[PDB]
Amino acid sequence: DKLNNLVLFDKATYDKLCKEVPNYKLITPAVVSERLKIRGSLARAALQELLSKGLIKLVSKHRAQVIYTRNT
Amino acid sequence: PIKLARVTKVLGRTGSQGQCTQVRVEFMDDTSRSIIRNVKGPVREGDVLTLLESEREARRL
Amino acid sequence: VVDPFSKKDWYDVKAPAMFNIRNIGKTLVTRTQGTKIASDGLKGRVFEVSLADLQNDEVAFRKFKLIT
Amino acid sequence: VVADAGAFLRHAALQDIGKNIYTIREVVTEIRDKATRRRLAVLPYELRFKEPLPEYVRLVTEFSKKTGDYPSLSATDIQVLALTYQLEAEFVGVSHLKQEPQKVKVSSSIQHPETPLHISGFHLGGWITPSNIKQIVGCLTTDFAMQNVLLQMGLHVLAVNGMLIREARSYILRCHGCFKTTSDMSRVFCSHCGNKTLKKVSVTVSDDGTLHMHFSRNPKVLNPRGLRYSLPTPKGGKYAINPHLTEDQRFPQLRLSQKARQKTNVFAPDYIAGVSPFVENDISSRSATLQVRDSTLGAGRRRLNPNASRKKFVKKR
Amino acid sequence: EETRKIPVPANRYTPLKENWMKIFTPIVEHLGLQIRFNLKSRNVEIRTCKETKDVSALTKAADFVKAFILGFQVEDALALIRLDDLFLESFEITDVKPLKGDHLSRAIGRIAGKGGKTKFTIENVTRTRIVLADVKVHILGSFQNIKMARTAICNLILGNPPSKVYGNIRAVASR
Amino acid sequence: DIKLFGKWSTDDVQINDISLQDYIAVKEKYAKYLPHSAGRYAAKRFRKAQCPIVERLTNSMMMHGRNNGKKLMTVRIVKHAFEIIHLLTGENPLQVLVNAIINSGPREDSTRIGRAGTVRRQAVDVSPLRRVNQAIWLLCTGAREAAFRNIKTIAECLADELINAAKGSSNSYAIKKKDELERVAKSNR
Amino acid sequence: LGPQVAEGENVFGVCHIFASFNDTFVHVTDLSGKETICRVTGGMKVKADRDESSPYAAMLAAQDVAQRCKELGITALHIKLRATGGNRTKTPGPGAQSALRALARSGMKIGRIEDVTPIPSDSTRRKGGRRGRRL
Ligand SMILES: [Zn+2]
Repeated sequence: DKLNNLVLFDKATYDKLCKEVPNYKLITPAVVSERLKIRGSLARAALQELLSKGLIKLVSKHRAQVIYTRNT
Repeated sequence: PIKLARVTKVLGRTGSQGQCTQVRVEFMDDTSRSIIRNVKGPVREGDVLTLLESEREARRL
Repeated sequence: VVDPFSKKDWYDVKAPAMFNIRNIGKTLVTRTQGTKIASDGLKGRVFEVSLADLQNDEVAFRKFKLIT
Repeated sequence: VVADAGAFLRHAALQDIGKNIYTIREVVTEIRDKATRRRLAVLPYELRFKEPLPEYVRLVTEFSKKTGDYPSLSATDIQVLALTYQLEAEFVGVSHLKQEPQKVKVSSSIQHPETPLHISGFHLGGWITPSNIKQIVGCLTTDFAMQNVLLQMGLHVLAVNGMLIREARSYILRCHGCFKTTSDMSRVFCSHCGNKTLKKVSVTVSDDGTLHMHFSRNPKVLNPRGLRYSLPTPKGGKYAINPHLTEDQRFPQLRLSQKARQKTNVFAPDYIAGVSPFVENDISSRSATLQVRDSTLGAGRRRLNPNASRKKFVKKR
Repeated sequence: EETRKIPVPANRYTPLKENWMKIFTPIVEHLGLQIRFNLKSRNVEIRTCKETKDVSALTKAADFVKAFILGFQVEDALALIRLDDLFLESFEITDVKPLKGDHLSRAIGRIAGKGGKTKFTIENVTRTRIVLADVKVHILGSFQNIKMARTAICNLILGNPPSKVYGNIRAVASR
Repeated sequence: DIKLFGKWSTDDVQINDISLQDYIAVKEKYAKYLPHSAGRYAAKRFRKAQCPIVERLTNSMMMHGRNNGKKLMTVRIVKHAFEIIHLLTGENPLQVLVNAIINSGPREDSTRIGRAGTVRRQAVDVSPLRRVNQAIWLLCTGAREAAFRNIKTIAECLADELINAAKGSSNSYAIKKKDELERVAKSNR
Repeated sequence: LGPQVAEGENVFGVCHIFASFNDTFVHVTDLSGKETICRVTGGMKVKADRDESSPYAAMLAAQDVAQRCKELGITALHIKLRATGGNRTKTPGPGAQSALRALARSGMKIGRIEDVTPIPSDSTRRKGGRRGRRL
């Protein structure tokens, strides 16, 4: 089967990012991509929005793996 | 049920290609009934196995 | 069709007086079917009885034969 | 309560009633069985190591040749009996001893030596009734050469049987040639004259040491019949077989191959994988081509006299 | 309590007295049975007791003390107690072909081989174990291992050399 | 104290099986700061049970062809993998590692016995060191399979196997392969 | 229906184990022998003439008659074990030795094992030729 993710957010999909995602206990661009039908660049950048909002902590950042968490 | 073992002696190495190891086995319910077994892989003196049967008889096919 | 052992009977063999044991086994006999008598069909059988099955202090490499 | 290597070979763990247990350090290091060293690991903390004195040792050896056992005992077997001597001089009354005890009092019978005198399953009832294998101050020795020297002093000892000893039933070998009794049952050639004129002699020893010996007066044993035959030329080489005259003439090294010498340990259940349900027979080596056999195998043909009616197609060794 | 008895010949007497620990111990311990040798009848005779566990602990004990009487080795007879189906087939060496004189004694020479080499071979390749009495051939193995132990034995003692026998075993041993 | 990665401790880590206890490393004096140690652990036999089992998970993760010498690549895959375990479970991930190892190595295996052309396996026993060796291999291999051609990371997909085996769940790869080798063995007996 | 006998007292029978080279018979009779109780042939069980003299066919016959023996009150057996004898082979085969061990465990009290094989003192001509036959 084909996997056609979105490239920019939808009104509903940006809500799932804002509301659901900061309560996962494990937030990662691969995970967000897997649960929301979103390409890796968009989901990788959306987590940088959610650091700017302060909604989400930061555990580790690397070339290939960046790991985020629910808020405390 | 599932028992344990104690390697008392390594007696030899059996199998087609020299693969399995023929090993003198003590139990760990400290019963002096040494049912003697064949293992797969490296085993030295003093190891401890994990059986699913202790009903293996000295029988030839 | 016919289960024949319902048509049987059961007699006892009893040794003569030289021996300690007398009742030494059973013997199957078909009943009188009108014509042939059940005692008639028994009247000549032989019994390959050993020695210690007859006299108790004895070594049984010997045998005896006995007619009903 | 002097401990011996045979007590641990039969594993007589009886350090509970007799509590004066003394032993020799050598007679536990000479044991080649690993289950005895397993016995040495835990239990023998109740006993004590001790050696006897050279005054005591020589006086044991005096009546040892007078009871005719000094070559029959081992060297370590000498010191254990001298180790009992210091214990008896220490604890027990020495006034109840004897030495140079008694004569032979030959009880000549018409019983053949090879008759089953008190072999357990043999009966002339006496069953086995599977409990009796375990029913088959002092000492615990199972060697009769050890047990002979004790009771001639009048020294009651015990065994794995917790009761004391009163009856000693065994067999010795007297030279029919030079009249020399040894307690060894293993050797077949004499120790004084070196012939094959050892004959089986049954003994019966009491606790006091009443030596009375059934010399088998029966001419089937007293027989010169199968005793003269011509011998081949003396042969020297790697594969010569001289017909076993002396106990020590240099035989060439003839040995079985170790893939033929070993039998099946068919008891062991690590057994299923691989080969045939029997041992593989050795058809490849030159141990098999020279027809090298076991020294114990074929012994019944040794008992056959040479000048007899062998079948016309046999050839032995 | 039921019992079995079994005789002995005179050349098989002295093997019992040499082996009365080794025939002794596994019958009495591993099966819980009682064992005697009646010297007034010279028979080996075992019976059950209360410690006898298995119903056929006696039956496979009789065959063990039968095979030792038939000349088999002690250890190689022990597996009759243990393995479920070992058997024995006995022969008259003249039941295949009427040999006599020295033609009888050359059947023994072929079926034994020089140094036992032919007997040692057929045991290896047919998964059996055999013992030659004079007119008697006793084999011990599994049934199909027996059925192709007789044929290597039968075909030695009707003329063929051992090499034609050695070849013709392994064409059947492939199956 | 000697923390693995400077943040994970060893004294919490508790071994269940006595069978595996002498053949699974770090508890107390094996405790080292990094998996990377580079010692001669295959110099002779039974020396690779004394090396830390995080380094064992390392050396079996560089294993494939394109990755076949790159150890610093791998101790980075390990380091990011424990911190995904901790954020999904909260447990000391070394305990999750050991509970995933123990549940993974099979306990009876089949073995071919007989002549050539004849396939009749018989079940034999599995050695304790081999059960360690079989488990790590079955753990690392499951990280390749669900992460060879998708977005998920191998520092991530390792931590999804290494959790699903400490559950002994059916979702792990190393559990289905234990549920086959030890299923086939009990039809060989 | 049958022997109204107390339980410590056995009701003996006689079992005839006839061996051949093609099959084996198991044949449970009276102590006289004139009536048999049940005859289960060894080639009644296996439907393969190749396997008609099997130890396995011997087990299947003897279990199906000790079923019938115990059905009819016979608790014990004296066994007349038998070869084919005469001209041909004298010693009963393993297919006879199998069925013996078969109904030993099947709950039959086995008493005397008897070797009734037809042995000649001095017989007629062997069926094989002068040359021999495969056996
Ligand atoms: Zn002398």
